[PDB]
Amino acid sequence: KREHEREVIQKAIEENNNFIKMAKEKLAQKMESNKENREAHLAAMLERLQEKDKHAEEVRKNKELKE
Amino acid sequence: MREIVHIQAGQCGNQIGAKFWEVISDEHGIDPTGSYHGDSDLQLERINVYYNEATGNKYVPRAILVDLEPGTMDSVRSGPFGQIFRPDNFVFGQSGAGNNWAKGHYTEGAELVDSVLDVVRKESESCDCLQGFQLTHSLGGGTGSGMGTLLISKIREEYPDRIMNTFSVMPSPKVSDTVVEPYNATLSVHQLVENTDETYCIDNEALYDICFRTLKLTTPTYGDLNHLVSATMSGVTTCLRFPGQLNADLRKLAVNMVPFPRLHFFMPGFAPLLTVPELTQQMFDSKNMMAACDPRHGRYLTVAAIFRGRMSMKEVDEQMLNVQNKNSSYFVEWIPNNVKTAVCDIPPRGLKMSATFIGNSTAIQELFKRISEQFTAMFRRKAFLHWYTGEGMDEMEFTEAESNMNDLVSEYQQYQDATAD
Amino acid sequence: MRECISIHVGQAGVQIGNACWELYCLEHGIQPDGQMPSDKTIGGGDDSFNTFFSETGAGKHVPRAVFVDLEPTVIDEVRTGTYRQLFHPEQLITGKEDAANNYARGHYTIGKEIIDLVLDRIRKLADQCTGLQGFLVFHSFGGGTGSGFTSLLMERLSVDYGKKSKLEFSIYPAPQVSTAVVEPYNSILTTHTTLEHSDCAFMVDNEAIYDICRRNLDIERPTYTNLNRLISQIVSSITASLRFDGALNVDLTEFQTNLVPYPRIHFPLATYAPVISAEKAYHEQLSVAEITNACFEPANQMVKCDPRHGKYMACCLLYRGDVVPKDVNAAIATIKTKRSIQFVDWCPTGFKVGINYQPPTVVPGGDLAKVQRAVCMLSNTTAIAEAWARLDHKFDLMYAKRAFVHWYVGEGMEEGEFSEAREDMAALEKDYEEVGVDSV
Ligand SMILES: Nc1nc2c(ncn2[C@@H]2O[C@H](COP(=O)(O)OP(=O)(O)OP(=O)(O)O)[C@@H](O)[C@H]2O)c(=O)[nH]1
Ligand SMILES: Nc1nc2c(ncn2[C@@H]2O[C@H](COP(=O)(O)OP(=O)(O)O)[C@@H](O)[C@H]2O)c(=O)[nH]1
Ligand SMILES: CCOc1ccc(C2=Nn3c(nnc3-c3ccccc3OC)SC2)cc1
Ligand SMILES: [Ca+2]
Ligand SMILES: [Mg+2]
Ligand SMILES: [Mg+2]
Repeated sequence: KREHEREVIQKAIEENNNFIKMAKEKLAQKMESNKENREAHLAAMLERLQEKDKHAEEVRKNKELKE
Repeated sequence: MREIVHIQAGQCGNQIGAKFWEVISDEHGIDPTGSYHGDSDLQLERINVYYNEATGNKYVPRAILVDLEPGTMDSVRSGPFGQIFRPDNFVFGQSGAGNNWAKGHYTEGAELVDSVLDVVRKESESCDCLQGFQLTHSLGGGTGSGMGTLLISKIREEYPDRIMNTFSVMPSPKVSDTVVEPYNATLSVHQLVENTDETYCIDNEALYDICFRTLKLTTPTYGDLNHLVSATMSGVTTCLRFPGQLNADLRKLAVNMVPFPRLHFFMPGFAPLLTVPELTQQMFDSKNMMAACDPRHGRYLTVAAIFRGRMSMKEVDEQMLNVQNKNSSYFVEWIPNNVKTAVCDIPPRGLKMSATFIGNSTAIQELFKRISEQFTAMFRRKAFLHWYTGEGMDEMEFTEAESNMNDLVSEYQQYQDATAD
Repeated sequence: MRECISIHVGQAGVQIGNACWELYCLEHGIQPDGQMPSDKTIGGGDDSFNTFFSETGAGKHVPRAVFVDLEPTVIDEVRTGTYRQLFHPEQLITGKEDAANNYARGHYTIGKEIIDLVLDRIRKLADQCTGLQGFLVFHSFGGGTGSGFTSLLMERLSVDYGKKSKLEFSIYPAPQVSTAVVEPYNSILTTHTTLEHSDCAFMVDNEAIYDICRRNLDIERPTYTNLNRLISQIVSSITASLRFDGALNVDLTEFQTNLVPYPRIHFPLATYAPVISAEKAYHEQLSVAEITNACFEPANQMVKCDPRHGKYMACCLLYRGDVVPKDVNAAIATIKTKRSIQFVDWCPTGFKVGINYQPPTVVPGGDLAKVQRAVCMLSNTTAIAEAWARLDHKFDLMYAKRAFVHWYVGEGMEEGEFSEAREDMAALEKDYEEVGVDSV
């Protein structure tokens, strides 16, 4: 029964620590996922704007070829 | 601490912008010299939203005047409240746009856009917490339409996480300057859907009818139309300039009024042009809309309204819930509690009590169908295309602008015919 | 010993905290400067009021709490409020930009900048305690900060303090006073995330409180001041077992032992009595038997639902003021024969009663009347599932068309987070049905 009392208290600590472990990983997952996603949306949005600049350069160029 | 950088562009954009600063200066107790002589402390609690506090307790309006000709901006300086603006924020050109969208967006405006941005950055580094940018311009012109949409795209490159607000002025045959106006409008809308978070549709056809039919004006000048625009803009930013139970900013407005990123065009409304139920019924009336669109021809997505002046808080809450129950067919079911309303204790100048309206109705498609009809009426015969093609453009860009706007209408039609079950 | 560190997140939690701590100072006798003449022990002590109030060398009794908001316009009022000297500047944390009613901005975007700062302020309060008992989080279900930053905070607290008890005082949204649309979005998301990190959560329907102040206080349009001062009374009665002592006083954690049969079932149904105006209280003594019957009335509950249409799993009564067990035992016997009280077959039907002898206190100028006795009922019923039902319905209406979702996606979240949150909420409602079904 002595070795049983050791098993119970040790198991409680193992479960408690596992709860902290899993929670930290679940949190770091969302925080990393949300970071990459938000950066992607900004990267995509800026790219569409840089395409307007390239398009704007061709318009002024196309007019230059008419002068 | 929540600052908002104001920009005005074009002949129309500068005049409707000038009137905006004149009205709100009265509601905050600000003389043309730039000093304060009010009576309430509710005028200086959120004064740093549109004004910068300089030396000598001066409140300089955070506004940037942009144009391609001195003609309009000279009138602002010599007119009332003209000495209150920052002299370095006056960025004007000499060549002009000639009511051409091509010159404003690609040719002329691109030569002056960089000089404007330098002023923008200077007014953004002095912000404790920059909200976003509000732009007042016209879509039936050249500078306001071309360079206006040009500035927006350039701004989002440096400020992508900031909210872009606009007070676009829709052109109309009733108040028409040229014939190439539907072209400039379509090419502008094509940009607005992509680079704006919220846009106020100030239709001139709606403004003309109000002054003509209701206000009884046989010859409605531009001054009469702007008086309705001034009161409209004064209302929609009341909660932004005056403190209350609601902490309001541009983003939070965009979050709650825009269920879909493309459908961000609203329908302004003001009343009057008296009790609470009367003021309420006149606010949802089709004659008191600043956009030529009958709200009963479509359905509402998101609705917001302000009630200024001393009135019963209980009565207002009753009337708003009364207009919903008697008109539950004109509101989508898949958006619960899509009607919000706050009350301001400070009324506008010369009114006991007023009411400003903002609606994201699906009936706004009528405004786009009208412009698209005028657009395709001239584009099918290739009329007046030498103005745009001569600046380096092609028929492909016009096709995209038409196609994108036609898709927008179908999107408004989709969520209108959409049900719950 | 056995201290409880309170936490107030967002405009809701802060303004509610302003009413709660003001009420605490009135019940214990603490001046707005922090001085407490009744307290003779200078520097500290092991008294009952040392659980919520720490002591200094100047005799200033400082609350064990941290106010946090992503925008300062709310807490700035506390910094210059009447009780401005009561708090230390390192307890009032503010940002520069709110979440704009967005869960993603509160949990990820804006929150990440201040979350490490907040914990460090929480840690400092923890290191001053002889033996921490748990935390108290005051927030709203729908506010971008009250839902976003709270969920971010609860996750961190579970890591930095292990399985230490963390109780919620959430604010269930209501159309009559709904600040902004997308309330159900933020509500479902914060309920899904905090669910496994919260040991017990007391919900408060704003509409339920709004209806009481119109009915019991005769107020046409009750303000937040009118609501928060009422909520504070509930919070006061709950923590009355922690802030006071007595021979008939029973610790809250002993009640919590009965209120939580399953880890997921930690949403009690609070009910306060009596709520009455001063005009109606004049020349009308409300006996113990009368305020008890008010507890089993749907119109006086903090969350709008029908307990008669559900089953009880636990029922507690926390009396305060001049109340004797003789009247309580006589009252309960009467109610048990005139009410629709139906327990499940896997738990006792007996009521647990706690009595605190310190008489209730009202805020000077408040609409509540100074009564001799009061009672707060914490009953764990399956009928509280009706609250999730009305909320999930409104959620499913907007997500069926993906409305307002792009504001969440654009800040970093995915549609997967939405779909996962809803399927968990659907699982919660199912669990409330499973516990109601009779055994085999
Ligand atoms: N009962 C009660 N509820 C409140 C109070 N203040 C805010 N709320 C609730 O809070 C919700 C909105 O969140 P707020 O607390 O106002 O602010 P927030 O939580 O920080 O959210 P953000 O605007 O994103 O920063 C509303 O739906 C209200 O129901 C209050 O004083 N009393
Ligand atoms: N309400 C209002 N509309 C105007 C005003 N000036 C021009 N407009 C509208 O704007 C269109 C012409 O735009 P314009 O001012 O020439 O643009 P710009 O040349 O780029 O400055 C016309 O269709 C008018 O209806 C004004 O002062 N007030
Ligand atoms: C339909 C969904 O529900 C809503 C929830 C919140 C709002 C906010 N209002 N708001 C803001 N800035 N200007 C405004 C406004 C503009 C026009 C009229 C009335 C206004 O409100 C006083 S911030 C948020 C609006 C609607
Ligand atoms: Ca002491
Ligand atoms: Mg012109
Ligand atoms: Mg807030």
